[PDB]
Amino acid sequence: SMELSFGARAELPRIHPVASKLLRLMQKKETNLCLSADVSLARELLQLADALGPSICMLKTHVDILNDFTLDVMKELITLAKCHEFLIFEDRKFADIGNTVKKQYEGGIFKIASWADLVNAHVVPGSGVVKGLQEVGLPLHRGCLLIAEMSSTGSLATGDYTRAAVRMAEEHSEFVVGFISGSRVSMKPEFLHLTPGVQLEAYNSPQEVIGKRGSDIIIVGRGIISAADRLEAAEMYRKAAWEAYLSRL
Amino acid sequence: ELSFGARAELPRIHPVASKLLRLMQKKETNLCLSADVSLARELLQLADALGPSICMLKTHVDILNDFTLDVMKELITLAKCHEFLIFEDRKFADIGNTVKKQYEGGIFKIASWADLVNAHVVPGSGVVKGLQEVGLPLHRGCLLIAEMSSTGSLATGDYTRAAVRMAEEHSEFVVGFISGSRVSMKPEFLHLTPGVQLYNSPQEVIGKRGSDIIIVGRGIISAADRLEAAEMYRKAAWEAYLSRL
Repeated sequence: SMELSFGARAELPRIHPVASKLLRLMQKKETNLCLSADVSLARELLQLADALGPSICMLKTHVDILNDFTLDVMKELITLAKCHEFLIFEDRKFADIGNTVKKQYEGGIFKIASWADLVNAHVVPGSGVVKGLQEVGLPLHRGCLLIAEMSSTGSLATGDYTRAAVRMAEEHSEFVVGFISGSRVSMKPEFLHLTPGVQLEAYNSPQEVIGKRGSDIIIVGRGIISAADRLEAAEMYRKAAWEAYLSRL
Repeated sequence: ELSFGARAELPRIHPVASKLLRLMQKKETNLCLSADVSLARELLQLADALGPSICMLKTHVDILNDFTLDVMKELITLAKCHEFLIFEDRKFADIGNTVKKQYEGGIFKIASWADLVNAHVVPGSGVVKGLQEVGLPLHRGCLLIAEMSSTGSLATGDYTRAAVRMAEEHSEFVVGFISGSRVSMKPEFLHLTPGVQLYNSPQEVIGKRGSDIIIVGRGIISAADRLEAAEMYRKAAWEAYLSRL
């Protein structure tokens, strides 16, 4: 008779465990916010995670720009994720053949699969990209997001491409938990939709993204603003996005 | 139809492409080694032993369990001595400040040692635009992924045409394509073809379908005698090339 809450979706029979965990945290903390940690140093990453952890459901990392990466830094981040209750999403945009991405996900110096709840992939190589990641991620109970649409000028992720991304997700629903897209690309409530939003400040508003287009999670930049202003902004943004979610219910 | 040496002297040739084409002619090689190993020692041994047989060494730095930047500085010394380009097969796909930092910074410092990198076109020209801000001052080049070798690849039809257009629009930085066949008729662009072995034979790829450089991994890397294998592939690819002049 109506739209499903995040909590209701977390109980669906075919829900992915990582999706369910995420949905329950969103419901509990009343947050739709995925914070982008686009920083170059471990101190910046950990301090941002500590300060803004309470306001977010997810922290999006790029470990390959972290100048002083170590696995110990990642362990500290995981502790913050557990203490403040958010998932870690490594925005690596895996985009190679299956045999290569398997090693890039499990191996090298980053050991991404050992700490990242979620990673994402481009679907251009075909389903082998998902298959390779799944080989590593499934035994570790990880999830994956597929990039189905993009807001950038000249994006080729439209039409049949977007439909192909959705088909891939369905073919690998033991591992793929959702999409990064500008709007809903599937009616199946087990899939999460993450969508870019306007950055924090002291068509991309939470009201349009979450309220009108029905995305689940808004991806927000940290803003070029003070820490005091950032903390205040994060809470105002969280409330606005949450209210938008409630309005659609 | 045009020789590599002649293409090296074209007016609109990119300096990196010219450098590559001249060493290809000097060494009679159009072979790119896919150095798919997880240990720094294995990477350097392959580069030393097989450097003389190849025009290019293709790396995945993010698969090395024991990466350090000193490893890549030693790789540069081998590249300079044995005369080959270093191609980091990173398949960049982000845009803006992120892709710039992924190319220049973090632990890998890719732009400091890779002559060539590659980029996807799916996000639009933002990937190339970001990379170019870093790479152009450093006299680097880029390859665009126009087709892929994998089952279910979506890099077909209009996608492939978009890649070619993007290359033409960024010819100050883009020197060619990863593709299964010739996709541009402009001789200033190089074509590199993945998954070559023994349709994926050197003679088909280079001899009939018009690609320039074969990328070979397992056929050399897992061979009982790697140097013998490398020369075998080099000779096959080079003869395929001469066959079409």
